[PDB]
Amino acid sequence: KKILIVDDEKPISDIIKFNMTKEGYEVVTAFNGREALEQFEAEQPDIIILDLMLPEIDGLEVAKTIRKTSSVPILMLSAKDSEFDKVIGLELGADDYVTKPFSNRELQARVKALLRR
Ligand code: BEF
Ligand SMILES: [Mn+2]
Repeated sequence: KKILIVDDEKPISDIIKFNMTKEGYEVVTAFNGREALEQFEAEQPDIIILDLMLPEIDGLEVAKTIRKTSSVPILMLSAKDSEFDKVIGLELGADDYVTKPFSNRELQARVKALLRR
């Protein structure tokens, strides 16, 4: 399975990439919302892990535009942790929303759960 991870902070991207690689997934990375849409279109990932505070196009906008054409599972992963943030993330089309700082094991279990369903 192929995972697109979208995050502008390279240290975070690297941590998540390391963890997905350990699970046997193929990893693609994007570092802003424009790269996220371009990678989504070129790579057709099986799942997207999506940060929200991103250069160029923010993650909510990325999720909304992906949803215009695709039902690819989207797991938002953000320091934005308010009721409002989670609710609008899910309403716009995210299948799950996990906050930073996060457990690596839980992230792995949530990716598996989304892929399962
Ligand atoms: F920059 Be992410 F929304 F933590
Ligand atoms: Mn960010």
